[PDB]
Amino acid sequence: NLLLAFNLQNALKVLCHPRLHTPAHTLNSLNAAPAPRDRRETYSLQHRRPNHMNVLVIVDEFYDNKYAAPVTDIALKCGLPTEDFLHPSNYDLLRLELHPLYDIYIGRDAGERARHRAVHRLMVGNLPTPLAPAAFQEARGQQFETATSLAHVVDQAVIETVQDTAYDTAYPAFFYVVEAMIHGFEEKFVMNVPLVSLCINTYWERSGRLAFVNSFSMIKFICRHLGNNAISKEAYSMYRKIYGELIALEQALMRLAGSDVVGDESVGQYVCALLDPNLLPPVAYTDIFTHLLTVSDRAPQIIIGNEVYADTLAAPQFIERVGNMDEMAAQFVALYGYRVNGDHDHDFRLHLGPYVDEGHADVLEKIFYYVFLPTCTNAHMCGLGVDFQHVAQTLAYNGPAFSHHFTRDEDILDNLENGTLRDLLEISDLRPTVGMIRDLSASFMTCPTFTRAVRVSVDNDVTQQLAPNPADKRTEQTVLVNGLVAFAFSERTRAVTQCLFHAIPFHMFYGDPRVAATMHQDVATFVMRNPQQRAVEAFNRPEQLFAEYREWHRSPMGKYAAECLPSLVSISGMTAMHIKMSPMAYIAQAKL
Amino acid sequence: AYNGPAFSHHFTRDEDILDNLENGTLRDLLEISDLRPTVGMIRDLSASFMTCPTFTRAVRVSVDNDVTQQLAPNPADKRTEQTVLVNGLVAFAFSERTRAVTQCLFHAIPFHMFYGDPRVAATMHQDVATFVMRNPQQRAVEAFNRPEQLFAEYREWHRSPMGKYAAECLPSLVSISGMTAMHIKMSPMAYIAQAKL
Amino acid sequence: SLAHVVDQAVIETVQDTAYDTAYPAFFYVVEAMIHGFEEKFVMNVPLVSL
Amino acid sequence: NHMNVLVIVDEFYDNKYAAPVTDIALKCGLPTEDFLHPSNYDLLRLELH
Amino acid sequence: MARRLPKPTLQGRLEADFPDSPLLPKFQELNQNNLPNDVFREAQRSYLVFLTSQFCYEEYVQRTFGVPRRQRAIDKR
Amino acid sequence: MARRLPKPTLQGRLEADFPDSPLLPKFQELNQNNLPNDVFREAQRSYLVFLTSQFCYEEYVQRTFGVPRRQRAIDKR
Amino acid sequence: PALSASSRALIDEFMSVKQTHAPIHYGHYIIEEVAPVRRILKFGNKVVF
Amino acid sequence: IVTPVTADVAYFQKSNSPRGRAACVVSCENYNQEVAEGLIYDHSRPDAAYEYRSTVNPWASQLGSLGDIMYNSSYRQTAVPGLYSPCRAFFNKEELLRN
Amino acid sequence: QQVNDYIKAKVGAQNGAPGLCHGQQATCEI
Repeated sequence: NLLLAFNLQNALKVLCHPRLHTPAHTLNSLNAAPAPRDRRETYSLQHRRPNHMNVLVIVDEFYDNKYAAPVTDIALKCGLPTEDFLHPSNYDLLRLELHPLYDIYIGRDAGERARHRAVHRLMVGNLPTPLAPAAFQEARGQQFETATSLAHVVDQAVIETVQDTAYDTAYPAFFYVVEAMIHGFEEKFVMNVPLVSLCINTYWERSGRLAFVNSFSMIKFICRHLGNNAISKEAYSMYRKIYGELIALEQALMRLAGSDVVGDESVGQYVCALLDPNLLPPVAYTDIFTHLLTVSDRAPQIIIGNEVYADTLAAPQFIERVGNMDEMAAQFVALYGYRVNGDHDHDFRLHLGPYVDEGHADVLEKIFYYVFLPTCTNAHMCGLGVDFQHVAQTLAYNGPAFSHHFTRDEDILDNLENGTLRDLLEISDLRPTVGMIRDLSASFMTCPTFTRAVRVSVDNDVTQQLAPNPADKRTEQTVLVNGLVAFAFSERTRAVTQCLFHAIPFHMFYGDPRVAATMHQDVATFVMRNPQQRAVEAFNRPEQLFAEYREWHRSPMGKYAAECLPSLVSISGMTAMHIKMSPMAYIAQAKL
Repeated sequence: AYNGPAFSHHFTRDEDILDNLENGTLRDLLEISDLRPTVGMIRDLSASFMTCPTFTRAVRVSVDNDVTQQLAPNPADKRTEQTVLVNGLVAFAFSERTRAVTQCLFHAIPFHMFYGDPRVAATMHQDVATFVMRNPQQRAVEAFNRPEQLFAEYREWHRSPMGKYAAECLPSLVSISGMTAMHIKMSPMAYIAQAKL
Repeated sequence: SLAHVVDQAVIETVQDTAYDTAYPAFFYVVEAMIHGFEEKFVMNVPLVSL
Repeated sequence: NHMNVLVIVDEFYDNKYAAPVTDIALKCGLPTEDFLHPSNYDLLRLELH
Repeated sequence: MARRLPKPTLQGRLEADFPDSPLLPKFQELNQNNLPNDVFREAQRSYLVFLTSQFCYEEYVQRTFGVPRRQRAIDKR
Repeated sequence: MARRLPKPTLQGRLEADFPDSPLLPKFQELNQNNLPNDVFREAQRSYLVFLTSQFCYEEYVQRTFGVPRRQRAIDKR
Repeated sequence: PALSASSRALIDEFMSVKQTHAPIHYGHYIIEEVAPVRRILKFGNKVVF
Repeated sequence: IVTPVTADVAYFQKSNSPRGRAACVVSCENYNQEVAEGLIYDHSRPDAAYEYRSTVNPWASQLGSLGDIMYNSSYRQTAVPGLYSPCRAFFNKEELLRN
Repeated sequence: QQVNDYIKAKVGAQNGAPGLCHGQQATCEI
């Protein structure tokens, strides 16, 4: 008659054994079974690699003439409730959930005998909803926050403001043009401070919404420099609180991992996916890849189109370092001539800037891109590709640029000829000065030519690398180079803006049928043909860009984010939902 | 002093400085704050250089402990020591642009548990910033490592648990009373005083 | 039986000054120029006020 | 020996490759029920007085 | 197999309309022995864009210097 | 100095180019005899700082002295 | 163990109602006697045994 | 005997030894001083009364801890003789070992 | 190898027990 407790740790002697995290025995007992499956779905099984570097042809050909579109297995498993799941009229889905950690799937029957492949479930949140519904993980995130004593800087008003921006559809496409041309350099940002100052002032005074919340780079730069007299303050408090919360999430995540370390490295790498270095943010403007190759012990194979990448030594032969604009004072003409004399299709070389160690381990970029954005916006965003030469031609070939007569400081709209920039400025309801367009056309010298897409392949941790087949030891991820994410567009906007931009399906949080059908005519046709596609999970992206199995964030993370509530409780939920389900993560969960 | 308007007699005391200031640390230093001080005020500020002291320094004070806590076999342990910064000032976290501007004028010292802060010291040092980047687990304030010359943790009045409680508890009216009542000596005298109260 | 003189509002104000990234660094300069002298602070009253 | 403190700090943090974590900064990390556990005996061995 | 972009609508013959510019002499050396007229005009507009961008950056560079001491020394007396 | 913070960015040729000031006749006394151009210029710069500090303090002292009552009594005649 | 109650209120309630008394309140606790000699407690006019 | 503020109330609710560890030496094999010492004074292994924990108040359980200093027999050897000590019967090594 | 050894250290993996207060221990499975 002693009251004995039995917590997680006391049983840990059986949970951290590698017998638990191995799919070899599951795969044996499965493969040997008769009656293979008779439904070996093939969609999104593995990535397909292109020869042509252009993504516009990829998206066009993939959505050009489309028909009945398949939906993946996990997107179906995460749709049923628990009680409807366990009912034995949905059996083929139960039949493929033998093991909690390994998500298993069957290949195409033709070509070889029946075989099944298991891919590891990287994080807690990829556990399907009928086995861990949304409310469970909401409460678990609340519990985590109470454990680490994290104090929310962000107030709900700033989140409601972010969301009211996310559902604007009256968003100025010109603020988007500027945000696209800057592409994350300090010097060009300091070149154009009065431009964005006027922009933020007008967008915060005409309506109660704040612009430029899209790219993490503009947020960092505004908090870093324009904290001064930038705008009418009231708006600066928003950016203050945003960056403060971005740092407080890392305060908590560091407090989760112990002070104790494995060897030279700490243990914080293995417990949360955000803290791990091998994860890459979707929008990249600096040289992150080669730095990753320098830091990654596990073979971090990069794929640029058809061309592989595995060595720091080939750094010149595949990556063109974009010089600092001043150092390039002499090399402008050769760069410009390369556009007319160089075939950008299948270039297989990347134009990137020199890397800057922020001094944070890039945790902030991952936290803003993976937790804050999909929660505060219900994940309604896409990637965007741009043709920068059209942007230059719209900006520089304008009337006020050439005429030596026109003064430096005037309302361009009075002297503006009929051209697409007129319509853009009018729909963006902002009247800019001549100096600002001069500075924008000046920023052309550095800017890249087109936007590019890259694949990363990182081996898992040594704690979960136990697997039968080497292909499963890899984990795949997509990275955007020289591009930006976008909110929903308008229809009247997509008359002068289609002249410059195009839509991209992306990471689950940044893949959305609403936005992509808004931008593309063809994706709109596709969604109208098949309305069930409205959901973020059932959307079909080109395998050349997206593979639903072999990713960090599976479908259920996106499904939860679709119904995510804008409170900070759900922010805690999305934060804690990034734990890796590795034994050394179970130990840290036991400690707290 | 190298301002020019402060140096030149031809210019008026009352007029603002920015109107004739040149590209240097002063232009950016005022562009950071967007403050408009007058020439006379900057001249009077520069006038403090008559008795302006030398480099800021660190001095280590060591006292014996209380008679109620003297009992221990080693004479080395009965002392407690602390480090005072002379002619320097404590400071908050710096921004990046402001540290790039200010690295001409200010340098960091993590020297006490409440003031040895990794996120504040990270901006003022590039070397400490990289040192934390190699080991992110170090960023907790309790486990941060300061130089032996600036303090040794055991030979100190405050301790890592109190700084840790400072890291945990939110700013509030109860917390002031908490830290107040926390500074109670552990001696029979405190036992008697608390038994009274 | 102590009574505090401070609200939670002023405490939030001090915390907010602590988390100021755009804290004007020149302020330190002014403090560094006084470095805790009475008369020298009396010299610079009209600038500390500004 | 030298009283120049800037050299002191820069000499400490210049090329530091190993960071030692003190003893008491380990105890304040563990909570109570985890502290008493017999999986952690190094730290508890020295909690006599 | 790559689509470029639809195109922006834009006003033509702008440089030939505007009489005076430093850009015209450096611009004249834009030869076309092979390219058709409309491709030539796409290339020409691109070339003007580059020239204007060069002029604008050089303008900002001459903006950078600020004010020296000598000019205030001369004028303030 | 075993180490020191890098020199703060400043203008050049201050003492000679812009002004001709009552400090210069006193300032001219110091000489460069042994020191190289760089260290001589730096010490020169420090000495000019010190003279400016003296001048500012000395003028502020008489700024502080106050207003005479007799000059205000002469306000009539 | 012997009878220990951290406040008067728990001891009043335990004198009144033997079965359903709260063994642990918000912040005050109580330990009920489990001893070889059972002892009859008499408080005022109410008796617990 | 001083005691951490995080001692569980349930531990004092049930009859137990005040040391914080089970001290039932009859259980071990007879005449094994090493095994008896490993039962009484060790913290490498959790006590026999509660496996999940090792000791409720380590300030009295381990060798040379505060309670051991106060109430061990012949360790003082200088206290006044003639005064009974209720805690002596619990903390004394020779008496614990004679069972 | 060191990851395995650290997991082995934290988990409590490996005798006899000196004294048994209750009786024969009964294994538990999860």
